[PDB]
Amino acid sequence: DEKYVNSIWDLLKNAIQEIQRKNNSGLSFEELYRNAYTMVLHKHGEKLYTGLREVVTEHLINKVREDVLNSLNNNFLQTLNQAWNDHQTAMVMIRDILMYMDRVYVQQNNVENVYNLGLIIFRDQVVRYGCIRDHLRQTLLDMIARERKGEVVDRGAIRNACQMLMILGLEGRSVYEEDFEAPFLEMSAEFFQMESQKFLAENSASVYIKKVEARINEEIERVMHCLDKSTEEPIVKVVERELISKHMRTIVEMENSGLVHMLKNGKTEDLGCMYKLFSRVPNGLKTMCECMSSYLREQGKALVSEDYRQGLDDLKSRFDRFLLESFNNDRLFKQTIAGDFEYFLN
Amino acid sequence: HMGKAFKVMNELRSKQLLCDVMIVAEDVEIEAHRVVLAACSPYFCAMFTGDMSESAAAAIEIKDVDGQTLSKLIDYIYTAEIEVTEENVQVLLPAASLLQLMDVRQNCCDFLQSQLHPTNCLGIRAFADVHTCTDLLQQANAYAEQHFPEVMLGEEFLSLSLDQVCSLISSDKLTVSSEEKVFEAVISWINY
Repeated sequence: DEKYVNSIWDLLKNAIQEIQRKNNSGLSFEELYRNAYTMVLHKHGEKLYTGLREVVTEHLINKVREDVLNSLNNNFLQTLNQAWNDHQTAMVMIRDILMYMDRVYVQQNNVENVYNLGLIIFRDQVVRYGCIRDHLRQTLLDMIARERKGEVVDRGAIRNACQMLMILGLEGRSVYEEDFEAPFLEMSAEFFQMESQKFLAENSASVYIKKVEARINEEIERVMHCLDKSTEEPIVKVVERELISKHMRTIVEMENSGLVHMLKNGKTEDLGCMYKLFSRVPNGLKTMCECMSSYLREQGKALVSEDYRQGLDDLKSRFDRFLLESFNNDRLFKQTIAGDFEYFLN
Repeated sequence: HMGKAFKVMNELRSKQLLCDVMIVAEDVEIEAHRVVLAACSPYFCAMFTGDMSESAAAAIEIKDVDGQTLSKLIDYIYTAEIEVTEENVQVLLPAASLLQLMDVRQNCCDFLQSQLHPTNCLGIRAFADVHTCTDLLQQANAYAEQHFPEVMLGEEFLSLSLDQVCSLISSDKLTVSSEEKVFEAVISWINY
């Protein structure tokens, strides 16, 4: 009727707001669920949904958002996460007493189910409000940068935040992706280039490569310790791009350091490390193969002009030792070797 | 394995062993195990595992369900199967939907659709509409073909209540052999 559903509704509203005050114990579940049930049974489900949305929205806008706004400059993360927790706990019960509408009504009207609606309200009204958003991004990124600079940070907080974003994605990484992962990847890239220049400047090729591997491992550990697992693949892609891929020729051609120097002095371990590293990115093995090809060709051709077969058989032996131990008997390396030989034997 | 586990759970209930809650409807008092009810239903699960007063209550009462029906449904929860006929079906579907046992709701729905007759209609389209079984609404209205009664079109309008005064001609699909239906009805509808 006109006034029946309203008389039920004021009760339901009082109950919901009550649940949001954490005094929920003392509320009769059977009564609330029954009332919601009958209200839906009377085809008033739309009103129930709307009222739900408005009560929840009012709670998150007028209190929670203000709660995390006054907390900006002390325990910001703890406050936000506490708010997230309280919100979840409340929306559990709110879902439970609205369960009948949730299972049946929401489907045919194509509207978000109770809990996911709650997630949407919390996302838009709090985390995405834009003071909270910017300060959150800056907080996490700053903490990560600091941890990269050797300082100790609280990884629990970061983990909780990233998780929260993942949840707010509604069975998706989207909000976690755009609010956190992307600027994280940008920043990380910048920092990585910054370190790469330093290492390339003051080191040899071998220690540089070892440092790239170690870099990868630290970043992976950071992914599993703090961030979401899904961010493992993107960040390593960045590490490999900045440290290895942009610098490939610089790395292989280092004077008294890189590929030709490792061939001359027969460093097998270093060639193994270089091969293993450069097998990660496209054109790496091709880079090694090209530099090597040039070397072997100039040397062999220099040999062809002014016994003979023992020198050649020893060279063949040497490069077969390389190919076997270092280069993992790779087809590309074999083909480029035989190519060099077939070139300068003529 | 689980079948026999339930089979003995039943015995333990009837021997009133390890029963942590009594649920009462009107006449009947049913002892049961909280975890079995919580396992077979989301309603009971949210009730017993909830932070709301019911969970701290050793005894408890649910209404808008008659006693015999409640007994039948707890018996369903334990035995996994149920009996459904035309007498009980319409007190069965809303009561099961309340306690959130959906397989039973589906049972009653299938049973309703199965018996559809030119006269049947009626509650089947109304029930669904009120009980939000949509497949049944679709099935019932797709079942409306050239009925042409004065009498059981009487059935059509009579139990569809007031909102149908809207949806009767709000539906543009209606094409009638005798066009009288708009007038003779209303005064009679106004007579009653």
